[PDB]
Amino acid sequence: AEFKLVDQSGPPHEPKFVYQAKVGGRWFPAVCAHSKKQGKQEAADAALRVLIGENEKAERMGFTEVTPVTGASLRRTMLLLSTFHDQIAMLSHRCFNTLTNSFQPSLLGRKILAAIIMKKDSEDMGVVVSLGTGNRCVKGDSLSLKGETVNDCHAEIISRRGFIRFLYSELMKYNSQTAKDSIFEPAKGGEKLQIKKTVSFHLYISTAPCGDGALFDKSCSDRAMESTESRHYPVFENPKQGKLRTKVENGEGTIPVESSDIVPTWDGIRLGERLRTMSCSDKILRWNVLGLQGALLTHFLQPIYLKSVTLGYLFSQGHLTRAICCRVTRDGSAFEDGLRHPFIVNHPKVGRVSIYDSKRQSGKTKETSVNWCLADGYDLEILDGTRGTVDGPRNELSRVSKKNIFLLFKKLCSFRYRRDLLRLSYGEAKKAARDYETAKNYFKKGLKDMGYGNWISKPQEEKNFYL
Amino acid sequence: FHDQIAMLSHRCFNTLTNSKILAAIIMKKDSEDMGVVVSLGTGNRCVKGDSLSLKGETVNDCHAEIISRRGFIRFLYSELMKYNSQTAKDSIFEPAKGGEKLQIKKTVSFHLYISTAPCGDGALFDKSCRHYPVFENPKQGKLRTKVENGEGTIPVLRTMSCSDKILRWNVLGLQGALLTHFLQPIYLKSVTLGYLFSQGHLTRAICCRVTRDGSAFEDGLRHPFIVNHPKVGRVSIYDSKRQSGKTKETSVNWCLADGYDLEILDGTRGTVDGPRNELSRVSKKNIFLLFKKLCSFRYRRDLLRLSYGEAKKAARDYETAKNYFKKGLKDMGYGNWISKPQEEKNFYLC
RNA sequence: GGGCUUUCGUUUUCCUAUAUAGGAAAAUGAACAGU
Ligand SMILES: O=P(O)(O)O[C@H]1[C@H](OP(=O)(O)O)[C@H](OP(=O)(O)O)[C@H](OP(=O)(O)O)[C@@H](OP(=O)(O)O)[C@H]1OP(=O)(O)O
Ligand SMILES: O=P(O)(O)O[C@H]1[C@H](OP(=O)(O)O)[C@H](OP(=O)(O)O)[C@H](OP(=O)(O)O)[C@@H](OP(=O)(O)O)[C@H]1OP(=O)(O)O
Ligand SMILES: [Zn+2]
Ligand SMILES: [Zn+2]
Ligand SMILES: [Zn+2]
Ligand SMILES: [Zn+2]
Repeated sequence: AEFKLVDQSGPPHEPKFVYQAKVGGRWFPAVCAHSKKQGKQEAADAALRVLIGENEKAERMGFTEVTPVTGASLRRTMLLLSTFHDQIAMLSHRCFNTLTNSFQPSLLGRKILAAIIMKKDSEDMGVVVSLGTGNRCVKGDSLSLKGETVNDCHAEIISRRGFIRFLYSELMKYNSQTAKDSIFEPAKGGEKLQIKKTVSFHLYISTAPCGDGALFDKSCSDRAMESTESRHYPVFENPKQGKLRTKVENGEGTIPVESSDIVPTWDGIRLGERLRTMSCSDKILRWNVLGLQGALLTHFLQPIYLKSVTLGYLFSQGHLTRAICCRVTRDGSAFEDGLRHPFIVNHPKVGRVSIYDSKRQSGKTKETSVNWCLADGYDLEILDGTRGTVDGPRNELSRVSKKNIFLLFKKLCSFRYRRDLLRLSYGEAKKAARDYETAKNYFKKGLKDMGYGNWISKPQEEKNFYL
Repeated sequence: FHDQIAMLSHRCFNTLTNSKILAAIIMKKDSEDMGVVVSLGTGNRCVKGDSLSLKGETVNDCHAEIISRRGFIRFLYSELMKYNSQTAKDSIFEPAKGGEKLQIKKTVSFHLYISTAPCGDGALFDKSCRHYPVFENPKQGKLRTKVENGEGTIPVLRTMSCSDKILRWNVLGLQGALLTHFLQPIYLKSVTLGYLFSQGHLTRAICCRVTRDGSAFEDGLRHPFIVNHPKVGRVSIYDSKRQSGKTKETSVNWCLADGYDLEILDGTRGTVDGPRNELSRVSKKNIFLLFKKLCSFRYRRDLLRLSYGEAKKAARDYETAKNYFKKGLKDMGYGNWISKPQEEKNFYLC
């Protein structure tokens, strides 16, 4: 498409612009307007009235690079284009609506919503403890050397980051007097706390997680059954399923870790190679095998695991079960005994909302992202997912960035009289926890050896930053 | 000033390829003279361990800057071929002190243009960020080596980054060890960057990293070697969208004395693109032949009997300056510079 | 897409001088580059 400035006239304080829309070889009515923006708007408008029906204008030039290739994957992509779970979904969407009940209208576009719910006992109605949105990631140009950017903005990732913030706040509130009212209890020996046996966590995602959890058409939608059994039913129809995959920059689809030996480097990515962020399904598998508390929090807590995952669209039991937890158990249980307690695999109950909301438009997916934690009250953080910073001219720091998490870690280490950890860097602090690092390395080695590829890590200059 | 350099390099490349990551070396006879592109190179790849050759028939770094330097070396060999008593006035070389060696004339200078920043310490900065170096962090200024399968580098069979090699050029000269036997060191007058230009980290990367702790390094540098501080500039207008388009691993090299005959190599191996696997004209063997012809023409039969390693170590001044520069880099806390085993350079021409 | 940070150019108002030109505050419309 082209918008030609046919003519500019008039004095600087009241100019008149004359614009014309052109698509390929077809020209449209020329228009007078008061501003360039409105010139383009009226030119487009005239073209559309001429051809809402011809559609000639519609076909030309998409900008980012493309390749959904797994095997003959073009037909698959074209086909794709064309606790009581309902309680979790209603809680998540009511919390979102209440938070954004009277905010700016920019949050009226399509979005992906994720939430984490905590249930203190059996009759607990349920309370949202996190919330995240967004569908984009950062570019290779927008990375930071001091951890001032968020490398992802998918809804589940931001939700887990909010859960991390909530865990930090709840650890702040803990003390000797209010040990009973707190969700934590002393573990064996009292060195590190642990979650109470009555407290559980659930996760709801408005769509299927990107990656190994969405290689099937929407027409493959299974019906909702309230099966009492908790035993999963994974299906390994082809070898290609089970492969790991990354969200490449400026590309469309979700492509496996190929025989692409391009080593992620800081200056290399700056010079123009493709930045690959891992898919959300792989990250959820990592949470199920390691824990939602990350690596820093494991100093004071045993791993925190999930109990259920509720999806609002594109649910398939045999696909999602393998995507999140069963793909590490395909070749026997020999992987389970290798892992060391308190690190163990987690098999959360998978579920689907009773009926999907059929209004799922494919196009016009904006980049804005929203974050909210329990401690924040009514405060929501809105980020521009393309840059990984707070959406605004000042592009201030994001409260879910690695720097703020490190600040919270320093505050908690000072509060808990952990002087030795107070003098370490971010990378060394993460490497201080021998058990979590050993479990993570073993899990990656097991993934590689059994035959699903190799995990893609950010450049070492980006993980270990300067503070 | 740098806009003319960039446009000259681009025009020369387009004209030669009529029948991108592109570096060039440009020689400007005088200030009023526009200048002429003298060496040209392209590429982004580096060979691996399997492509390493003991006899030296493969170029172990097909990057743009390195291959442009190799082309410039070949051009300098050609000019030394052209030098005689009759053409002494019209040449660019003049007798130096003592009459033992020639030297570059004062008016003629050389400049370098690179389309993007060199790998290594030249692109370690974010959007937040007389020479004005920047040393705000302990990690800054460290040596980095090129990684296989990529354009990037990792901090310290390993090939130092382009930034470290540009520093080595700015300290020990451009002509290399062999040309020292017939020339004084030559230093770039200016370095021009097309993309990824930071003043602080480029001047720290290429020149100023050995001036962080005062002037305790220059005094120990025996003459004529000096710590050059070339003028650093950027092209005025630049393409906005960073270019992520996939790039072929072919490398094009050319020198002013070759007319209209470009050579194409593949960076994965380091040989001329063709089933016969021709020997590259910027390889070690061709350079050694060119030098042995210069020595035969100059009646210096002493240097003929020396092999590549012996002739390279024959230049006592250059090798002492190189060792001193390496030791000074190791002292200030930058890690040990890696050198390939001498068996690679211990080859005799047939 | 949004959004903070030299102009061109309107009126009113103030002043100079002789209705006139000039200077000044305000906002008003397009471009603009650092984030
Ligand atoms: O996307 P996130 O949920 O924020 O995960 C990030 C980060 O992922 P990104 O690639 O998106 O930045 C790291 O993954 P890799 O870079 O290694 O691929 C990983 O860090 P580690 O692998 O070193 O553990 C992880 O760490 P954790 O498991 O502790 O949550 C965590 O890092 P941050 O918490 O610092 O953001
Ligand atoms: O080909 P270049 O990159 O321009 O540099 C090569 C080589 O570096 P590479 O092996 O990475 O290509 C030598 O460095 P080493 O790795 O061998 O240590 C280096 O110095 P030395 O030969 O003394 O080691 C230099 O030589 P010079 O000092 O003359 O610039 C030169 O060597 P060649 O031009 O003979 O290949
Ligand atoms: Zn996703
Ligand atoms: Zn399972
Ligand atoms: Zn390079
Ligand atoms: Zn300098």
